[PDB]
Amino acid sequence: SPIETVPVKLKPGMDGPKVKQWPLTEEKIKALVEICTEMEKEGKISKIGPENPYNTPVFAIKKKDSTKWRKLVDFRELNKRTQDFWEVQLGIPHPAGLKKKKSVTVLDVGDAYFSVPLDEDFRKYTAFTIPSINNETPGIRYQYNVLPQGWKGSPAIFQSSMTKILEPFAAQNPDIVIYQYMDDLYVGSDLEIGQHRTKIEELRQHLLRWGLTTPDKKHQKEPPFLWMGYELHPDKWTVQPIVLPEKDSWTVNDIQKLVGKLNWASQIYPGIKVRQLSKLLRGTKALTEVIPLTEEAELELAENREILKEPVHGVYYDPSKDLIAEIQKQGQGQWTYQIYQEPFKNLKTGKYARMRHTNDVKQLTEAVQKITTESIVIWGKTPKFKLPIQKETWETWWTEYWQATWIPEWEFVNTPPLVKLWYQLEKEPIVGAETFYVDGAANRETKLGKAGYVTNKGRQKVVPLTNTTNQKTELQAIYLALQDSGLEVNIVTDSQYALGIIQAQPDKSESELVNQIIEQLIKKEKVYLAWVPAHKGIGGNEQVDKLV
Amino acid sequence: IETVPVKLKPGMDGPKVKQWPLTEEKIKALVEICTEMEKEGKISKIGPENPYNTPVFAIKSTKWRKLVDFRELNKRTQDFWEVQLGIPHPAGLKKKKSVTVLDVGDAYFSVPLDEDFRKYTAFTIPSINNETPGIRYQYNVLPQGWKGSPAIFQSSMTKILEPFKKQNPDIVIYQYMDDLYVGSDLEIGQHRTKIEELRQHLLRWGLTTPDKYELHPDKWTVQPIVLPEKDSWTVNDIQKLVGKLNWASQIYPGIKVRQLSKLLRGTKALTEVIPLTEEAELELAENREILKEPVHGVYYDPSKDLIAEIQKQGQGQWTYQIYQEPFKNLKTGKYARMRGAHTNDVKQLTEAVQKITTESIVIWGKTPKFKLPIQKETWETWWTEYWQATWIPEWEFVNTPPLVKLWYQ
Ligand SMILES: N#Cc1ccc2c(Oc3ccc(F)cc3OCCn3ccc(=O)[nH]c3=O)cc(F)cc2c1
Ligand SMILES: [Mg+2]
Repeated sequence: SPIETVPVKLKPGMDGPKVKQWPLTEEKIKALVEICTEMEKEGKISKIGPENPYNTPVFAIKKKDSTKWRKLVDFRELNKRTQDFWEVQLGIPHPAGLKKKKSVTVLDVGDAYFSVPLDEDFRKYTAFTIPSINNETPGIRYQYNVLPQGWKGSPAIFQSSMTKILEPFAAQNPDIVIYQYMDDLYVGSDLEIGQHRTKIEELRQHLLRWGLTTPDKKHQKEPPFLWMGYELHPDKWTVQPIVLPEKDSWTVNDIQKLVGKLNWASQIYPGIKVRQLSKLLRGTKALTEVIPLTEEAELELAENREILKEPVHGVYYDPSKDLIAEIQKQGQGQWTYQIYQEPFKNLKTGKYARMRHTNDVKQLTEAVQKITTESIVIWGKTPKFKLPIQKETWETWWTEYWQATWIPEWEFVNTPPLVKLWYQLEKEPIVGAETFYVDGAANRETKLGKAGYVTNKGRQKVVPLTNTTNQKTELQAIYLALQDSGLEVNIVTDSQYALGIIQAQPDKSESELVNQIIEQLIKKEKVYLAWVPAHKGIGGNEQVDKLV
Repeated sequence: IETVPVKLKPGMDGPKVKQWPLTEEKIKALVEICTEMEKEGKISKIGPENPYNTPVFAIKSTKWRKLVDFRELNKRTQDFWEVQLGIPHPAGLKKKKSVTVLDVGDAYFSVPLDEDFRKYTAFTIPSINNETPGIRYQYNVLPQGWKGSPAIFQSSMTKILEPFKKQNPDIVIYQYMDDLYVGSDLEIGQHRTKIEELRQHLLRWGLTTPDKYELHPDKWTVQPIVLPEKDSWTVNDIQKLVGKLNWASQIYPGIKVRQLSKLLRGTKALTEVIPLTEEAELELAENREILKEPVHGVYYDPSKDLIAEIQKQGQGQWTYQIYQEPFKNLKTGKYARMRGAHTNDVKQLTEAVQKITTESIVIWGKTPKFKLPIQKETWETWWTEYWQATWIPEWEFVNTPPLVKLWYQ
């Protein structure tokens, strides 16, 4: 090949791989010779002298039980010693970000790696040896002239080689769009079908001039294109058919696969939920352990089965039209969103869920962040948001919130459920309201505890608790004060834990106690929570500590 | 001239950081800028045999400016290039009355970079939706943002500055990265004319400064803690007071709250007005007096990194503390900003971070690691919008909210 080679080094302080060549059966050696003679005939490999001190294992494997064999070289020992390269493409283009082209062609190049030469000085490190029968004769020495399959450098080097090869044609054809990906090229254009096919054949001839084969017949792939779990159709994109298995028993592996398929499907099928099914996966135990399906998980899975009944599709992107993203709440801390330019067509869909006390507004903002990141990645811009929240609500939240938040352009969309502030603590103490000095305490060993309160009106109470912690008693005290007070109450605690949890103003939690506390807070008119140093004998707090 | 050889720390490989996704606008700006820089020889395109990577961003003016995040490369080079070619830091810069910051980055672009080091300056212009692998460059000359650049240009800078220095022996000049900090005690007018004299001097010696920023570090001090002053006091007020004083006892030993604690002996309502006694008022007086004085035994440690904590106070105000060990504040302060139908939280936070970082540079000659009150991804998304600096401090994102919010107000 006239292609310019890329200079490759071994890792500093390392030498070429000197690895044993273990004997093979007669047929394997025969097939190896049969293949290597033809590879040598095409200049892909070359026999070498006894001077080469390195070596690399070689195996022979049948192909799908067929006539032609296949040569397999384990370069894992050489790969350790070769330098690092530019990291190859991590992610892939998302169909929602593609733009409609009147024509799209798939061109797969064969012998992609063997069609690109290897740096000369590095070729000696890829040396391997074909063994002889019973070691009665010297082995046949060989080395690669081109990019070996399974070598560390082959993908990146082939990538840059392809890019450099495409540069001229790309220059002489600015109105056509070529996408590169592994062994494939994807060429789109708005040219008329005849002109487009002409340009395609032109490209094919160019690539062939650079030694790269490409389908000669009417191109092997036609729409729809089954690509990376996607179905790419001329005017729409969707996912490949999802199959949800029917089983009486479910292991960790099966649930993981299921959550996989559901997540994968969630990018275009609106409403998919995975919280309850992945909540089964909290157990980090063995992958073969059979996990019993809960009722909530069963209901969830059933609802997903209902959603996946009829197929749904996504459209392609139009730069000339606005980019809109709308968010809806699903109730269980789950959120779903649609990204679209048109009313009945989604560009794509998605979900957000908060893992590891929180409130709706904060979660909403987090979702907005996720969608913003995704939008930037896919289309290179940020979407206009449609959100179920009042301006006064969100402003009230972000003003008094301890973290700094970025609130983008958004308009109110009145679609229940709505995000609102269910309750709000008083900023100043309440005149004409009873003052509950509360406290709670437990034993780290016996797990026996007690929570109580003392009020300025002379009212006192102590409630015993079993199987608890200091924290849970510290919350239980506040809960008690809330239970035994009027619509307006001044609570005073020494616990900065409890104060912290409550001042965050959550509307949901994975703790039933906190949920009850939240219920009480919603049911109240005014609630002022104050804090004082424990064991400082301030008074008011001392009697409650003495009690419990 | 022949290039200054640049070596890494033994055992350390080059930087391999991910490139952040960018808006189409910013990507186009970077493509433009890098096309021009490639045209001028400053950078060249590289192959797949270059594994290293350094993030790039686009900031601002009405003209897009490119900003390289060389933090990683700095930790992998300058840590041995603050030793070898290190730049000393004057302790008299903070004592001057007026300090102006000049941009002298454009100098570095004249000087070539060590051939064997260029591969570590690799950066990637990203593509939208992973369409193309990305445009890969490396620097051929001294890059802005790299701490090795002003270290290599150090001698040249000294040589150019020497005449002006001789004509102005009372002016302090300290170079941090791409910036020249010029401090004097002169009158504001005389100061600005002097800065302009330095501008013309530098310009007629071949150094352009795109200024065609004023600080006052003589007023900078560790702010004293303020106790609430009220005519009458309620139970709640005395509770907040005793609490705050008890918190302050972590810093000032000698704080007593017994006389104030006995004042709320009975279990009373939070809105009940309580008169102050003799022992109580005397205790408050003694506590205020001991609180007015600065802390004893607080010194800067050159072997320890600086830590900056910021907390949001609302109403367009932020408060910050700079320390090295807990409750040993080297420098506190409060950054406030006029809204004027302009500012939001992230803008204020960013400007705050820049102000704090500049103060930190002026005082100690290095930057603090911030604990920022903001969601990580939000910051990583929008921090480049109001960033006017050329350096980038280290940062991490605080998890739990502070209950100590009103204690710094
Ligand atoms: N196998 C495979 C395969 C085939 C086409 C692809 C593609 O295609 C495109 C290639 C270049 C371009 F400019 C625009 C494309 O897609 C715009 C959307 N679209 C898509 C398919 C179609 O039949 N019609 C159509 O309008 C873009 C892409 F990332 C990956 C592709 C992978
Ligand atoms: Mg107590």
